[PDB]
Amino acid sequence: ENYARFITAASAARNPSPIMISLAGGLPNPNMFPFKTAVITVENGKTIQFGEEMMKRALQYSPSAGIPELLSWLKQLQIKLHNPPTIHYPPSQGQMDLCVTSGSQQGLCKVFEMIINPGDNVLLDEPAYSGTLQSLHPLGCNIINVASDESGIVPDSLRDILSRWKPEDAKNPQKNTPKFLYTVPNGNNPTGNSLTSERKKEIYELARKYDFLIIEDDPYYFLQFNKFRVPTFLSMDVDGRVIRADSFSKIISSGLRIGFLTGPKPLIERVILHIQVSTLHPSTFNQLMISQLLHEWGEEGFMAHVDRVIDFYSNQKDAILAAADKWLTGLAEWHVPAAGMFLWIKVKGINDVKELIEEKAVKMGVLMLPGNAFYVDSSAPSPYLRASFSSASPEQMDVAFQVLAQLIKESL
Amino acid sequence: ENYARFITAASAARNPSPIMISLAGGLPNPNMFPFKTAVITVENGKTIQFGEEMMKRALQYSPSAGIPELLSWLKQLQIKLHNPPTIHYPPSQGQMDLCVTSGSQQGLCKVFEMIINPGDNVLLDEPAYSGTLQSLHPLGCNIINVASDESGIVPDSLRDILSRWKPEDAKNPQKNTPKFLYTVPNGNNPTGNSLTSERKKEIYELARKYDFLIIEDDPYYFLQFNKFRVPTFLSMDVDGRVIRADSFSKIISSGLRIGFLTGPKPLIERVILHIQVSTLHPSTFNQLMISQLLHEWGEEGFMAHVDRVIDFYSNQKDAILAAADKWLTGLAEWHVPAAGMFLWIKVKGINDVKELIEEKAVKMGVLMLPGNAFYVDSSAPSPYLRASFSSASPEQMDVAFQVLAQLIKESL
Ligand SMILES: Cc1ncc(COP(=O)(O)O)c(CNN2CCN(C3=C(F)CC4=C(O)C(C(=O)[O-])=CN5C4=C3OC[C@@H]5C)CC2)c1O
Ligand SMILES: Cc1ncc(COP(=O)(O)O)c(CNN2CCN(C3=C(F)CC4=C(O)C(C(=O)[O-])=CN5C4=C3OC[C@@H]5C)CC2)c1O
Repeated sequence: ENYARFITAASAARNPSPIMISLAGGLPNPNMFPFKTAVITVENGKTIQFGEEMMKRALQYSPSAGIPELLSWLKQLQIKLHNPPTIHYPPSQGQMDLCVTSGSQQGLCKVFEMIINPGDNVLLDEPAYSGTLQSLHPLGCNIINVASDESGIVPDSLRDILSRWKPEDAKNPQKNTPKFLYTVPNGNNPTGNSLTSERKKEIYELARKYDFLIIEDDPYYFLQFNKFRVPTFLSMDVDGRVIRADSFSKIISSGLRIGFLTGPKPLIERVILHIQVSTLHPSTFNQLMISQLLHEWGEEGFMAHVDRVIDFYSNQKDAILAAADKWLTGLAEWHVPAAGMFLWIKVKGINDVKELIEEKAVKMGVLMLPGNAFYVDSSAPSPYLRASFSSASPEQMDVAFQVLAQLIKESL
Repeated sequence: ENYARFITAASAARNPSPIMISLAGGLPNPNMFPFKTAVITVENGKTIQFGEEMMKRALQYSPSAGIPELLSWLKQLQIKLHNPPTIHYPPSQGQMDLCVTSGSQQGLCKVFEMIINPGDNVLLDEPAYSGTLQSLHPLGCNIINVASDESGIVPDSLRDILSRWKPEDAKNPQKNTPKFLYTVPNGNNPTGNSLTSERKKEIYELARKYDFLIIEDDPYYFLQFNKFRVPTFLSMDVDGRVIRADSFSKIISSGLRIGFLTGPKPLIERVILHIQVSTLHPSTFNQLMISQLLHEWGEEGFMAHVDRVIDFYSNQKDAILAAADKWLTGLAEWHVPAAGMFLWIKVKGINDVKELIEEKAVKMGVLMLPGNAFYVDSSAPSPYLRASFSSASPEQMDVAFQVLAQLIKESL
């Protein structure tokens, strides 16, 4: 717990800038900006108002890690939900820290870039989010698939993958033990599957034994259909080995590009220093919109909002499941998603569905997404389809599945 | 040209993503988003309204390269202002293209990352923007400093540096010829100096002869006090070797994080692929704000706005020079700024200004910035101070230079 062995020479080289009447600053005059006030309504909520001075702040440069009121609020959220062991540690031993990012993707991308040298080994479970595979591809790592099933990563397959390395080689710089394990523990995209609490503990003990980081990409954390959320990897992180990406895109707004990253201070500080020379900071304006909403909501309002969105997505899930039962019984296999917005469907008797969907189905005015995109080798044939239930009506799902069943029959 | 010479292994490896009733999409339902309408007022202009449908768009994911209306408007802007030779070249030659970025610093950071292998040579004039120095340092390039004066880079210094290679070394992959020249041609930060039209021609000829890219970082372009703007490198780009970064930060809003990158289509494509796996897209809400303003203003509003802001900063410039003349003529030297928001002051007495500006000027009442931050070797002593004239009244300035004027007189 220095973290040096985890990171690249470029990342380690990064330095903070060498930076009443102030003539020392580089702020444009915000009085020159054309936008003067703003009012944003909130459904059954307090309107967000930027008066004259607040608008000038919204339209001006702000701190790289995020605005202070949003960072304190998010720190208290993390403490209440996850009580990470790491809040009481010194900085060097991995004290809990946070930064607002321009979506959770930015956080992840910056973390991957911080850590990966050409040839490094990284573990994850395929099928995996494609934006992650596309981020990892040009970095030259070996991606090693860990087996999974309806309950996520199978600790026993991780265990036997890891048995090719020696635990004592972890801190040897000339031995290529894995740098991290990446997973989406709730509502994995594309499969819909979630990790159980017993599996998490087992995986955490492995990460400690072989001494690698866990990158917990958890954008569907607040979209769990049975409304009991099991402990996160961050909540059990006695070692300071977890970096966690949370997203507001699925519950508050995707277009505002605001997410946040939580983890060991030294690693968060590397990410912040990279952000500082790229985007500089997240939109000051969008941070304030969100900070205002959250502060006025408090616990009462936030819980109520997330309950309503969970209730919406589980009605949708019940609908797509009804439609799959009606049309696809005996033609395909699927598990009930625990969270998220996707159903993952294995078509029986066909080796690759990409012919059938990317071509035949679209003539019929319907498309779902073939599973090839979610593998490291997307050229391999895949019998799977991802179907989203975020938007389609009960009626649209029915026709969509009616059409798919037709195609599967004709193809056979 | 083909551009492969100037692109890293990692950047060349980037691929576009893989991925009518459609269940194929990964969009969250925007009806779940809590913000519902927005009203933004514009000084002496049309109030901007986001009604319920428009708000939904503003709060949702959008294209990586930028929203189509902002793109088409920006392209017509560049054509109108710079009429670049490359608009009708085939893609592989440098066909002009453009993408919106999350500030102009994101554009520059991604261009540097796309190009630099450790050990590469890049050319630039010091003192230079601290943010580009901080971005370049971790990439492990050799920064070769090119000499400059009140008219910017001196071509003859550039000619001498380039004499260490033969013109024919450029396409020889075994020779480490420079990848690019970086400069800020108008109101350099910190110096306030600008390039003349005559030097730009001589510099472009050297870039052609030794075949390197020019990166035109031009955030202060619309802030030219000499209310006739000098032709840009982009406007003379017969070879498709220029990448230009423009910013709305000084004229519209720094906190909204909206800038644009213009240059050869194959390089623009490499930058868009990198943004797809990091920020995904610039905030859709902030793009819509800007694009409504710009389309409502048209060209009469837009040039009327810049005229008004030039006039403001021009007055601030006169005020600060009048204050530098009144209290400083003798103790320090300075050039008159051609554009931007900074005055660069050489204090004549001492080797390092950090003595009397940090410990001794903070314990007075004024702040200026030690010139140390703007050199590759920021530890080396600097007699220079950067003073901004964006904000402070004639009043405050008068006192600020009064205080400084005394502080100088005590250490002599
Ligand atoms: C020559 C040159 N080239 C590119 C850019 C980048 O412009 P964008 O289009 O906005 O990406 C610039 C502009 N450089 N500015 C200099 C000023 N700088 C910062 C401030 F003015 C203020 C500031 C704060 O107040 C602050 C805080 O509240 O803690 C933090 N920071 C601030 C600045 O940058 C560092 C951090 C984020 C912004 C960039 C250019 O001149
Ligand atoms: C498992 C997992 N992990 C992290 C993230 C990161 O999300 P953040 O929003 O950064 O917090 C995700 C989310 N993945 N989504 C998948 C879907 N994808 C895009 C769309 F859904 C829709 C979309 C459009 O409609 C669109 C347009 O209208 O032009 C453009 N684009 C769209 C997507 O991305 C590509 C471009 C921007 C975004 C990320 C996750 O699942």
